[PDB]
Amino acid sequence: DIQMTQSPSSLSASVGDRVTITCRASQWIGPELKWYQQKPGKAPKLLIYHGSILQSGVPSRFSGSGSGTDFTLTISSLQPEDFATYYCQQYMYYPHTFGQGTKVEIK
Amino acid sequence: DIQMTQSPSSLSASVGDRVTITCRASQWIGPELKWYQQKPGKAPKLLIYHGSILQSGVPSRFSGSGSGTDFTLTISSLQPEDFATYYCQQYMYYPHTFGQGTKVEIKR
Amino acid sequence: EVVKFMDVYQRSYCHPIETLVDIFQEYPDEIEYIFKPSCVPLMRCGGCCNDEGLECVPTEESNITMQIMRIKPHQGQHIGEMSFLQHNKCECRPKKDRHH
Amino acid sequence: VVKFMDVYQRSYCHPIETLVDIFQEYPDEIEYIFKPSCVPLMRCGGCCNDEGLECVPTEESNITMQIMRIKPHQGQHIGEMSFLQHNKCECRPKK
Repeated sequence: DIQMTQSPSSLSASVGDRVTITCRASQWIGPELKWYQQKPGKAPKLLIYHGSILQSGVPSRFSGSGSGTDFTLTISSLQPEDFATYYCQQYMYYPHTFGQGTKVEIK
Repeated sequence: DIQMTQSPSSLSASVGDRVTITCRASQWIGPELKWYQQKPGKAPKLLIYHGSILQSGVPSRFSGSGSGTDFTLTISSLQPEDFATYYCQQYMYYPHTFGQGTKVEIKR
Repeated sequence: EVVKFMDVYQRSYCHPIETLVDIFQEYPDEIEYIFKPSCVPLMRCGGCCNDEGLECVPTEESNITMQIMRIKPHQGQHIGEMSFLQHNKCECRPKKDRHH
Repeated sequence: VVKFMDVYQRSYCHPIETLVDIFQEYPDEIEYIFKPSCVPLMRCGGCCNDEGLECVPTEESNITMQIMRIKPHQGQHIGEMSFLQHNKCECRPKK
């Protein structure tokens, strides 16, 4: 099993701020990592797949990067709707392991 | 014009012997070299082209090697009908140019 | 020995690779000349993205110039400079086709 | 500018690293999805610059690679698969 280590655990930011979230994989997973947005009592929404490719209908201020063991999700200019918990998932090896998640909070 | 330096001018050999003819191009011509056999009263007969590829119907005792500037024709075992003059020709650049030829003679 | 899985993946994953391209393909209009060589070595996007919805494509291009012999058969030839398209960077982008 | 001579030499019939889809080399097994979907193999490439000649392999061998075999939903596993590569190539006449 691959261990996904996500940081930070939680963070507080203001509207308009740039936000950066990281995942490390315990061993090489190539580019095959997804990022999900999960709001309380709802379905997780797929934001990015293959490391840096936006799912359709996701705003451009979302972006991803990385290949191998180290990945990053950046939100360039934060919006009130973007306050949520964000999860990374790897899909190189079965089972598809997740990161602990990061809670993006209002200041 | 590309100059082809054939050598030697003339050989004496006995039936069964191994014969080795060389041809040097003044400039690089890749593998685009033909060897011809020339006998009295006939048109020259294509033995080898593209450096090393035998023409259809040519005995396997004839071989050709080399690429670029230095080439070789070999006859592994000379037969009576092989005594003749042999020529190289480059066909990389027009005009296609010939060696001065090697005359392969019977030993007396 | 045996090529480990991680290496097979990385070496095949999309990137620019030396590819042998036929000149008549890159210049299908030219009718009189014949080219020697008939084909040229060009860095081009190749490999797999490992996703049916993604395809590999060039994001950075350039040009390179090569000397190509241009031959009018049975008449003559000259060595002419000819430029060919290259691919400097490749990325896996989503296809244009409707989702299956 | 690349010199004609080097162009010719570099594009002349020879073994070149080539990226081959696995489904070409194994079209009988549609049950599995492969990953990666394509592998790097030495195969004959280039031109002979003679209308009546063609580049063809004259020495072959097998190479073995770890590939992930994916049954759509049930699961996946990395096993060994062997592929044909070309060790030496030659311009030979077409017929």
